[PDB]
Amino acid sequence: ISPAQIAEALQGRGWDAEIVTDASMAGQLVDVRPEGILKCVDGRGSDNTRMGGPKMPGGIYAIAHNRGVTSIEGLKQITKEVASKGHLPSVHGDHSSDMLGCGFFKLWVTGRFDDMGYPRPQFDADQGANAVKDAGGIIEMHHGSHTEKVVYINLLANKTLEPNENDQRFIVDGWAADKFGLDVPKFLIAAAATVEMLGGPKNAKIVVP
Ligand SMILES: [Zn+2]
Repeated sequence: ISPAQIAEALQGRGWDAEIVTDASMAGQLVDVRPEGILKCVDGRGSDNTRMGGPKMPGGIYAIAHNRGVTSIEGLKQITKEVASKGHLPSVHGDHSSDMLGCGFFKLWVTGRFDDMGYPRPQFDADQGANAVKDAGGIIEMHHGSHTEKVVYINLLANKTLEPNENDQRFIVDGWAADKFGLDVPKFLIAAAATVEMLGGPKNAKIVVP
């Protein structure tokens, strides 16, 4: 899927979409390091000590959700997969709703993706986090409130954008979906629906190489 195709797809959902250069984001883009956690698109600050990891809705849940994997066993299998693929697997909560502090997982466990054909997780948020941690994953915990002003869809292979709690944004590493053999158009539609359903800004900036 091309940058123009992504923008066209988002606009079809009523979004504003702009394609931007990687140079315009110089000073913000960082190379991905395998020690970093593959974590959520959430724009808030947190207790993460493993920067440089890719961003996907709900952390590793984006992979389970895209593949329709709903069992705890399937979840542990994806955790190990991610860990064997050069990234530390993670899922998260926050200090306002504990494990329901991840907007993506909450939407998923409450069935907001029902109409898009997704099956529901066969576990609750605490059970999911225990399984990921048991499979060797990292449980992140965010702090503060959501103030994301824009969504960045980064297409630069092996690069990512980091959270800025004082000038928040949602970050989606579109190229990381490819890496995991996901249905990318499907993965991006789900990321857009997540922002939409969380009442976030339907304004995307697509970063291209
Ligand atoms: Zn989240």
